[PDB]
Amino acid sequence: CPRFLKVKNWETEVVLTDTLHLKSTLETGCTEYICMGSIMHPDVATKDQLFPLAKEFIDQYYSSIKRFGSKAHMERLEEVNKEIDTTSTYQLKDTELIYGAKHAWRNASRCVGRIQWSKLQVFDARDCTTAHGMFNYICNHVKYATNKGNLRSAITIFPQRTDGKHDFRVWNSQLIRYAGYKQPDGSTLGDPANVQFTEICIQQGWKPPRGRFDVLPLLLQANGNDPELFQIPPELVLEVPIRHPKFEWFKDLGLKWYGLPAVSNMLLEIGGLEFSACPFSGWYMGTEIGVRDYCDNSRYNILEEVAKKMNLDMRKTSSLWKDQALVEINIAVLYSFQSDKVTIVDHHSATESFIKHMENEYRCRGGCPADWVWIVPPMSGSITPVFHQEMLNYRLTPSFEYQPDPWNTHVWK
Amino acid sequence: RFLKVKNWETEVVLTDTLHLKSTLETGCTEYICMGSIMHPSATKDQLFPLAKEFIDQYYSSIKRFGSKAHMERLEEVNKEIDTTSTYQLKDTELIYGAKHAWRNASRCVGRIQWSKLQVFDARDCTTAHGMFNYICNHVKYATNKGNLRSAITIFPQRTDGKHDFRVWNSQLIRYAGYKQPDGSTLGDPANVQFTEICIQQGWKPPRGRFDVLPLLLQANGNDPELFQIPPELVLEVPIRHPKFEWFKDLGLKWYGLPAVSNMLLEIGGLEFSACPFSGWYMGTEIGVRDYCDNSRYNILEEVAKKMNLDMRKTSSLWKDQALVEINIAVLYSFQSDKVTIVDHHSATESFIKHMENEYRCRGGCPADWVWIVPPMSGSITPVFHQEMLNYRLTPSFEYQPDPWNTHVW
Ligand code: HEM
Ligand code: HEM
Ligand SMILES: CNCc1cc(C#N)cc(OCc2ccc3c(C)cc(N)nc3c2)c1
Ligand SMILES: CNCc1cc(C#N)cc(OCc2ccc3c(C)cc(N)nc3c2)c1
Ligand SMILES: CNCc1cc(C#N)cc(OCc2ccc3c(C)cc(N)nc3c2)c1
Ligand SMILES: C[C@H](O)[C@H](O)[C@H]1CNc2nc(N)[nH]c(=O)c2N1
Ligand SMILES: C[C@H](O)[C@H](O)[C@H]1CNc2nc(N)[nH]c(=O)c2N1
Ligand SMILES: [Zn+2]
Repeated sequence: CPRFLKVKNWETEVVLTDTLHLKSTLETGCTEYICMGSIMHPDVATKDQLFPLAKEFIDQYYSSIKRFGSKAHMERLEEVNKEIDTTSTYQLKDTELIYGAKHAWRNASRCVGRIQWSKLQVFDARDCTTAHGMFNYICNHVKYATNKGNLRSAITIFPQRTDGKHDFRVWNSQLIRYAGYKQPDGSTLGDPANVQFTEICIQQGWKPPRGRFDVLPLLLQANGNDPELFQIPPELVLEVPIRHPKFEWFKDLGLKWYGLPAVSNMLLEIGGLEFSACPFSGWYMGTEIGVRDYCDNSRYNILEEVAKKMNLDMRKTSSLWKDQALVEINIAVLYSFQSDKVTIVDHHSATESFIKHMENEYRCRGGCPADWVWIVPPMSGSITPVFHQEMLNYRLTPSFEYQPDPWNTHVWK
Repeated sequence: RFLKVKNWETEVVLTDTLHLKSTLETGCTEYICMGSIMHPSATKDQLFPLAKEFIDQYYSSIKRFGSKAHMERLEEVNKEIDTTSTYQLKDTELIYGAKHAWRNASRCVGRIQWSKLQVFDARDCTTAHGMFNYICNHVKYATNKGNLRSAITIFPQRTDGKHDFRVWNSQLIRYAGYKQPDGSTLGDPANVQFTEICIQQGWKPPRGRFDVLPLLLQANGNDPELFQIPPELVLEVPIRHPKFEWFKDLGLKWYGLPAVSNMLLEIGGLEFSACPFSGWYMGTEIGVRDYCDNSRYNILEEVAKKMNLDMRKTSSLWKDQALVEINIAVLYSFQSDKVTIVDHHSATESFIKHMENEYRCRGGCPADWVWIVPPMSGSITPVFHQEMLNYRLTPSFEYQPDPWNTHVW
């Protein structure tokens, strides 16, 4: 593995040199003979597995605070060791928890928003014991992060995994999302992405309003127990109705979206410890709602209706009526959020910020893992600076990881 | 092992076995993915095994693997390598090899067409004049009055490296670009360096916005010579818009025939350093990349002004709006002039169909997502949600260094 790897930006001719990749921990899935960079994803750690994972992390932490090789570093290593020796696990100090969380985000190769990585409110919920307790923590998270539209990024971290049979999980994939319902005629009402989860909620007791934008209940599992239902107080759920600055008819589609993107099904991995419930949130890039959430065929799929109202020729694809429609929808989204003073970033701004962030990281850190397939926005790719930017992808730790859906593993009590 | 790729829109799962035949490197490792790097990473001793592998698959493709003819061919090639340090492809092999180079081009969304490829054998060429004759014939055949037909012209293979045939142009047809004293760029900024080389070599530039470059042709390692393609062979399309009558006043145009002339074709260990190949355009190639790149024509501003868009904030999406109109214009103009062109929706759709065909009849299809996904409206095309496996099969087209960094005059 070569000490230096060069990436080039093909628009600016800027060449950057990556050394950070030498700290790569896990595999990517790619080999010498195959690249899997477009694959979406390519009981517990034993004592002997745990030791070097923890030491690697503790060393990295003390190196970060410029106390590497210090008495404090050496003592902490010893304390972590004895703890793993007598309990087969260990507890992170608060400082270490906060550092690990920030760094999992800093290391998230698919995240274009990482320039903000060091500004992350970390909520320590490691004392939580019940789903009601989880509910309380999540509400406080939602309220803090929402901040009346002036969104602040944040993460709440619940107790780490122990034996694997006492996991804490948020069964929701996001804290806030809209229900989808399959109708007997095969049609779908609400968000088609959410049909299975909605179905689980209904089975667990949830009475669905059966509308187009029903906010789902939280489905919360504590200490390996059966998950429990809770309704988020509506006044904590900031929403933005979607209208257009030129098209007066746009509001008549009755679209709206929630302001707070809060992903809740991922696993936070720090120094070998596994945090199976660690909901984190930031603010939206417009395209996430306007291209994917609205215009994906497997989603709300409104390109057609907008095109109709725009009186476009929808007979030939080469009229580009879809492309035209896609733009206007994204314009509506950005305008609607800005009008209501709810934080949102357009894809041009986000991508330019990312390029600057990447350059800075190459300078202060020796690199910045980035997944081009995910970094480039789902519309207008080549007119954003990341399109022409060569990137290196690799997995650093701490990191956020996928985990199986809990209904597939849970032992019902 | 066997690998699965999933389409997340249709849930279709395909199984790849073809990658097990891959012999070349991708540039990645278990620890580092280089999928977005543009270019990552003979002798008798190495030559025969490469030749064998190819001859083997050729005879395999015609259901005659291990035939007397197969064995005879292997023996013939061996002796030919012994007594001359190289070997020559049969016409059949040449045609098979070229089609398969296209077939294996992971970055090409147009590969549904791979077996319709007119192969011009130019291996008897000895001079720049010969090359020019061949290239004019290629262009006239491929253009076909607007009904474009894919073609490749293959010049003699490399011998010792000192006698290479090279087409110095990156494409057969391109517009020049000129560095203006006031710092800017007239014409096409992609071609500033090449243009200067042509000027330095005797070319008299008209200094317009759309000057067709001369061919700069190198034969048998000698210095390159200049030729002007007869204009009646160069099909062009004036760009206008079906709604915006002002669009034609921008005075934009483009050439009908995309013909890449700077890559290397490799077959059975042999290297063809001059092998211009051509197809027809996907609209975005012109309308997004050629016109709207910052390091290219960069006319987004101009079009956005004429649309009376607010260009003060990026969040107005004025660039995106202008981008779609430019691409509508490109498609409309070509279609109106009955010049073959494909939109990115139609193209990506066809590619999905092609992948299904390849998985069925070949056990897979190497594909580079980073390149297959179009440079606009990504996720509203079916390829965006389609998992792809990228791997390198041979025969293949490869990058090679620009000749003005290797040549001694
Ligand atoms: C502050 C504003 C933020 C913006 C604008 C932003 C933007 C994005 C976008 C556009 C994506 C791709 C989303 C998709 O296509 O599904 C993404 C992915 C991701 N983000 Fe960020 N994000 C932000 C905050 C955060 C925070 C606070 C964290 C963690 C602490 C985070 C971690 C991640 C991770 C782990 C992924 C990849 C998930 C996967 O592999 O599926 N982001 N982000
Ligand atoms: C017939 C219609 C064709 C269409 C619509 C088409 C389309 C495309 C497009 C859009 C690209 C991406 C290029 C870029 O954005 O820079 C590409 C790449 C490529 N095409 Fe095709 N193509 C066609 C025919 C052909 C033919 C006839 C050949 C060769 C015999 C070919 C070989 C290649 C190769 C080797 C690349 C990638 C070059 C690289 O690795 O940089 N294509 N094609
Ligand atoms: C003795 N210190 C001065 C020194 C001299 C020379 C010389 N001449 C080369 C040096 O490289 C150090 C180094 C360290 C790590 C490396 C890794 C992980 C990978 C890799 N491919 N190369 C590496 C090279 C250092
Ligand atoms: C379902 N699509 C694949 C997918 C799967 C999983 C999993 N498991 C998680 C995914 O998270 C993307 C993400 C995560 C956090 C984000 C934050 C904080 C802000 C923001 N604007 N966008 C974000 C996007 C996406
Ligand atoms: C400059 N950008 C990277 C780049 C480098 C090189 C090299 N060396 C060649 C490139 O050609 C891509 C290509 C090749 C053939 C094509 C054909 C036949 C048809 C078509 N519609 N599009 C095509 C696009 C692009
Ligand atoms: C950095 C990146 O790999 C580079 O800009 C690539 C990305 N995808 C592309 N895709 C196509 N079709 N053509 C290109 O030139 C590029 N450029
Ligand atoms: C098949 C492909 O990897 C998949 O659809 C990816 C492509 N790139 C993406 N990029 C982002 N930001 N989000 C996504 O969901 C996807 N989906
Ligand atoms: Zn890879």
